[PDB]
Amino acid sequence: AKDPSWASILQGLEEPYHTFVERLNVALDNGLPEGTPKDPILRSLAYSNANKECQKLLQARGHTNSPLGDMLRACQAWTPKD
Amino acid sequence: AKDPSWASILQGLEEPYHTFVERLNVALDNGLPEGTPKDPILRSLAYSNANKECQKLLQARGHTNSPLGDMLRACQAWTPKDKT
Repeated sequence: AKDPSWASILQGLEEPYHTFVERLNVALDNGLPEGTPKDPILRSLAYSNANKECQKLLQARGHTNSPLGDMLRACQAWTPKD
Repeated sequence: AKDPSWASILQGLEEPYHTFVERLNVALDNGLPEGTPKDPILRSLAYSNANKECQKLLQARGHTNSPLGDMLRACQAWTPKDKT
């Protein structure tokens, strides 16, 4: 039983963080079973499967009423090398 | 949009990593809807909800066909500052 496709979505080393989060959001929207809450799974995977540089930025992210927004904001100044 | 309880399971600053992962495993067994694959979500939370010291150890973990085992092994020698 291979893992679902949404479990192997990894941020590219040159991929903008917001693009990765958008891809992951759609994969979970489409692939998580009915009645499974997407939001907390998205937030966890958007950290654990982010690239190494963005994981460091995410560890120091904010603590607001918009927890997904806090993750995007923490990486908003990050620039891929290429 | 109150998150489920399994999503607020956080490794204490003084909590052994294996005990934290077990608490995640139980919370998902009882909280995650029956039929949603637990293992990828357990592995994800075992990083995202881990304490900073164990997150650093996890950064150097291996890359095998046993990804949860890689996480457990990476933190298997970490001991909290207060053992009580």
